[PDB]
Amino acid sequence: GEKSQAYAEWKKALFQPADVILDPNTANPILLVSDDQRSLQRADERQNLPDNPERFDWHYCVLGCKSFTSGRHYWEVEVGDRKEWHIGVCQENVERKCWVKMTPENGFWTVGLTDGSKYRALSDPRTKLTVANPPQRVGVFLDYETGEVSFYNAMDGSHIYTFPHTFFSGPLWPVFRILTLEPTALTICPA
Repeated sequence: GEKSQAYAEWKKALFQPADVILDPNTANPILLVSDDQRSLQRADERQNLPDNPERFDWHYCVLGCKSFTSGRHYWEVEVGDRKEWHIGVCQENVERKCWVKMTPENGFWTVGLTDGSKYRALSDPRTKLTVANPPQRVGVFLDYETGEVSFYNAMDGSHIYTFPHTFFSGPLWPVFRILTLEPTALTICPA
């Protein structure tokens, strides 16, 4: 209650609430972006889509519709009871076609879940997270100037992970990744 309230007030003191919608033109051909562009699901197989340059052809990734070149931004994602997901930010210049490892070195700052219970930061090497209360809703917090990407349990204000401070190159995009075919979608919370 107090921890929720402190979490709400910290977001207001410091971070601009981003209104994030998914760009279907970036989505891997196995992903479905909802008609309202807030939700993501996976298909049984690749659907037939143009291989336009911005689309992720290998990684099961999709980007937001707007980038960040400066400032403090947050958005929250309802991951619900999904067994698998990764979210965060990536540089505009990430490899979209060939495989690259999703690491900060390759322009990806993401954390997530595998096999229902394995929380990880996709640092290199990967960081094993210990999470006492598994989140249904995750806040993604960006500070462009200080090279800061951090993640919170948006329901109880508990911290999940902060990447080492870095230097970003060029615009950052919200990025979302699902590998599994399971009943719960990934849904962005509007601003």
